Amino acid sequence: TPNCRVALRNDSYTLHKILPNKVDPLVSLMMVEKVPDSTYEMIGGLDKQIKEIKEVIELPVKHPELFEALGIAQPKGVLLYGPPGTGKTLLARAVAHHT
Amino acid sequence: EFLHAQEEVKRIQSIPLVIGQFLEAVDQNTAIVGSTTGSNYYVRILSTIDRELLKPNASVALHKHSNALV
Amino acid sequence: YLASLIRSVVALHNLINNKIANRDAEKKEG
Amino acid sequence: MSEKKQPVDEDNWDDDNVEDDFSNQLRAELEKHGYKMETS
Amino acid sequence: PPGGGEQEPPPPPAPQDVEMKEEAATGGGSTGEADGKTAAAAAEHSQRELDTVTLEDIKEHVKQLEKAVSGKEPRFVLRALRMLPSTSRRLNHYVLYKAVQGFFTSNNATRDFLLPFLEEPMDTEADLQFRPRTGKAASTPLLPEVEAYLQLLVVIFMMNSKRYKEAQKISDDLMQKISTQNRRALDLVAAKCYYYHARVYEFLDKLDVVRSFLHARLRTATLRHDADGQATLLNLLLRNYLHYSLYDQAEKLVSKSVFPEQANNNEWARYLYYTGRIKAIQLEYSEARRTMTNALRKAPQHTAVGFKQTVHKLLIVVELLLGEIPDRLQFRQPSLKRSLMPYFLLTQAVRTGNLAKFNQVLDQFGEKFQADGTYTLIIRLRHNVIKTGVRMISLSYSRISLADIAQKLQLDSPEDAEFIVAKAIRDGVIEASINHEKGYVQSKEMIDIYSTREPQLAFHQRISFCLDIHNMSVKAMRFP
Amino acid sequence: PKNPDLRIAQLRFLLSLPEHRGDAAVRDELMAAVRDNNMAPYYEALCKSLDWQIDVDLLNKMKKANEDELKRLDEELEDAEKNLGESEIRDAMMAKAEYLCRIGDKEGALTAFRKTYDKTVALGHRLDIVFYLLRIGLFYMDNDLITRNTEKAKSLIEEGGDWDRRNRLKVYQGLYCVAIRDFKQAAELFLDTVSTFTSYELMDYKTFVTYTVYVSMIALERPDLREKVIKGAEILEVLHSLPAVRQYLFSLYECRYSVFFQSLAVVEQEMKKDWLFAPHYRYYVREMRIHAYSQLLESYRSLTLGYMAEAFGVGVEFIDQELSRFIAAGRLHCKIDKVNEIVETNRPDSKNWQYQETIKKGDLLLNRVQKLSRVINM
Amino acid sequence: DKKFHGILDQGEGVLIIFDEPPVDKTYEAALETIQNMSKVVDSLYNKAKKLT
Ligand SMILES: Nc1ncnc2c1ncn2[C@@H]1O[C@H](COP(=O)(O)OP(=O)(O)O)[C@@H](O)[C@H]1O
Repeated sequence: TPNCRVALRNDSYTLHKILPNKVDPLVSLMMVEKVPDSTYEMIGGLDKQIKEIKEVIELPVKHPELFEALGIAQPKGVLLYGPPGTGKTLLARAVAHHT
Repeated sequence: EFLHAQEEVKRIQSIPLVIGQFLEAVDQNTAIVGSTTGSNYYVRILSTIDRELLKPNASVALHKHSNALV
Repeated sequence: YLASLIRSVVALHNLINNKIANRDAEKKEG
Repeated sequence: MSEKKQPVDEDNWDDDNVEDDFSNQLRAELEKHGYKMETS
Repeated sequence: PPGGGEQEPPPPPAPQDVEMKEEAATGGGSTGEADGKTAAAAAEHSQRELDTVTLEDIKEHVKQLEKAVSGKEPRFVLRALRMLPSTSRRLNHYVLYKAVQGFFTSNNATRDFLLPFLEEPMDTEADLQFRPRTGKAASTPLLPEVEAYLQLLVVIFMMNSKRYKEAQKISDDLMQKISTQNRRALDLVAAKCYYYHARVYEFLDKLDVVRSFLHARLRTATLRHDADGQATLLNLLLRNYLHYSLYDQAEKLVSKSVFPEQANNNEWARYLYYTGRIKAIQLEYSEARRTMTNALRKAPQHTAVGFKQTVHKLLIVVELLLGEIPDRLQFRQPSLKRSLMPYFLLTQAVRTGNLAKFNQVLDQFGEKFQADGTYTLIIRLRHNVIKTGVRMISLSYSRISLADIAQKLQLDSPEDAEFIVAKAIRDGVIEASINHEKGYVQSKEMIDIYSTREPQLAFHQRISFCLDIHNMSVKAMRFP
Repeated sequence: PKNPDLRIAQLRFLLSLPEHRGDAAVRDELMAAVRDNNMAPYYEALCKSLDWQIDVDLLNKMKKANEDELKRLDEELEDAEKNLGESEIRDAMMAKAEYLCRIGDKEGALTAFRKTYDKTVALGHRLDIVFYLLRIGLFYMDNDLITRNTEKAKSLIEEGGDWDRRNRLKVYQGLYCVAIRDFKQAAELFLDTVSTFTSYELMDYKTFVTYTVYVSMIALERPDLREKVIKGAEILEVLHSLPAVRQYLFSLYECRYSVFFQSLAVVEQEMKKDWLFAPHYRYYVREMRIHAYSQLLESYRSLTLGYMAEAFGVGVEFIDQELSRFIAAGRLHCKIDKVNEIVETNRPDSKNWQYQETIKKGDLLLNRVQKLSRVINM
Repeated sequence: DKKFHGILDQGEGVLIIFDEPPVDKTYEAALETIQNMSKVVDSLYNKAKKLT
């Protein structure tokens, strides 16, 4: 594969053996930042915002055909707002986790 | 006879000895270390070391010229 | 008496470790 | 297989030991105590 | 004819389906690989013959209208079975008699027609030198005649069929029995027909001139072959010698035939039981219980095992005679539970100290014990009841009057209440003294049994035993 | 639902086993059997009942309503997959299979619970499914299936704290270790009685107090009863409403030995008619008698046997035959004399009795491995 | 209450006092191994008895 380690002899620099799988750089990126991995089961009292955020994100992945039946462009961007400490990060982390 | 050859193998554990650090192992009895000269190596091991004293991030001895696990 | 009791169980676990390598190769290899 | 040449033809153990002791001895030993007070 | 012609026509061919695959594969193998090259110590045809006894035990039940087995006999008996080019027509003859059942009607063998079904080893160049065929070509009709046993003017048809097999049995005993396993594979055919040779005779006939013939059968056994001829000819020697009073028990002590050293895991298992009762019936208690236990844990995994309903009863008869008792209903079954309740109520009386509690059992279930044939050992438990009780009382009470123990054991007499205690000390149950002038029996309190040698004797039996099973785990491991 | 479901299993015990008491129990269960859509668990109970000859329309009005809830599941499973949530077919009947767990037997439950086990990525629904599998495995006494999911329960609690799923769980082994005759575990699983909540199965907290005190007087000696259940304000005030059990516990503690047997006769009678102690009620008192005997007997050495009649329990010969069978049982370390009318004690060391239990287990494990090595390798 | 250990006499009130830490470490800490090893032979059924 491209971007994969190998072993290598040193007298002639002949390829020796595949050395496994090191890391994706995207995997290391989130490993640095350490977002608090969440789920719907730790959401306290936001039932209507969960129904809003599914319509824009959850539906145009599992059912992309369902907008062609209505013939509109599928949405792309979501703005979340409110005072801090009310669950903006965990709700966005939940939706990406469950689909 | 096996106990006589058991102790004979440690003549490679002589005095000009350099220091690496354990990183991982591909399989049984072959590992991957990183020397303190910056370059990493894919090395063979020596059989008599208890394998279950390895990898938190272990300090290891390496051979001078051949640069294998010691 | 405890230490000899352990000696019988350990080699019995070794006995199944040869019955795992006897029956599971005669159909595979032949 | 299963030949057997025929020449002729917890939940269980602790209570069996308890069945052995009071097998015929004071099963409903409840009301003799009401009668042992005036006697003894 | 509609109730016939839809329920009767599938019983011929679907047994013909499975009988072209089980004994035709045995006839295809055990003529060419028992008379042929070899069937070694690791053979398959014996276990294949073990597969063709058990399946036909519960296969046939009906009197065979529509010739579904009554037409198998005019099929399976017109067999030369000499070599492959003369049996290539016989491989058609496995199918040529199928339309004889179907297009026409055969001869329905209903209790009369077995006489023209036995005289065939002359017909079309049949032989008896190929007794891996003919001993099986005896047993392929000799089993289903006697499997149902049907006991209504049939016995002579079973007899003359055995007589032709007895003619094969004399050619077995005399003529070329070496390295073809002519004795070995027919020692089973000897052994398996003996149980059909017996339940005829245990039903209506005698028993004892076969025994001298069995001595003549034991004569040539271990005299040409020392494998499965020493084994099955001695349980079948014992099987009514125990039930008879003939000498036959101190003979089997000094007999060399005790060890055949291998007897195929199921006849060896009961072998230690028939001689396990011999030591039980002639008062050898402590030696018997280890060959009773060893006769239990070598038996296979069947459920309707009515002889195992007897060994679990008998194994702790002799342990009531020795004092030890396990939980007998530890593997209690829907078929074991009814076979334990009179006998489990017996050992309820043994763990107690009451005396005529034994009498309250032996009148309630005195008839049941004679059905199982065990009463003569039951009658002597009163020696073991009273030694259980005198150990029970002496350990509880320290200084008890001898004129109190008799009233608790309902002995009705203090004047021999001294005397059991005399035989309790003569046997060695309790140690301490009796003030015969006063009347109390004092007992000394026990002392430091921990600092005595005797718990090492609880160890040394088991130190050496546990090193053996570690050695047996080594000796049985490295077969690869 | 499975929340009122344990009282059914008590009333099935209340139906069959008291043989004369089988009239009001077959009425008030049928008051709940042929309502709330129960179909399966009472056919053989009806066989243990009377005829009840016309139950056919009584079944047909209910198996229809069983199908009605089952067909609206059959009308849900295509509208949930068209515009999907988090697999809302399964997610609907992950709450409606517990209905089908109550209504049908375990098979509709077990194929739907192991379905929806792989749905939820968080244990907060998974570990609540496991509590359902534990509870039906008590009804059908699935003693081999509870051993699987209890470890599968406990393997979930370590991530997170889950104390409403741990302290809830401790009651289940606490009822299971008292279902089996394992009392030193049952008092240890009932150690808290603080976080133990007003649950569904012991709907009175005070009935839970009776169960945790009846096992506590067996498992532990008296350096610990004199600190834990005499000084706990959480345990004193809840039996402060109980006249009997307060007296039943304290009579052993206050050394009021004569009135100890009086209330013990009440409890042992009550323990017979109670469910889940009736397998072992005759095991209880014979351990509580020998616990009561040795406490008095290990204070003195030269006690006469007729002192125990008027101060411990009446009947001199009743004391005589009862102590005679317990020294002969190999316990209760003393040695009764007869014709000078005195009971002498001894003190044996903690070697031989500690040696005696070792030779039991050494025979038993050697019984296990000798029998094993014969079965394997032919 | 085991805060003190001894014996009391009833005839004349004689308190025979004795003491020994008997042994606890040697046997019961070797006894629990046996029931650990019993569960190992039980777990041998899940890779041998089911398997071969
Ligand atoms: N509605 C909520 N339910 C549960 N936890 C919440 C909620 N809102 C905030 N939290 C807590 O807040 C933390 C997440 O911070 P968050 O509120 O997402 O920051 P932001 O201000 O970006 O929304 C989590 O640790 C979580 O425990």
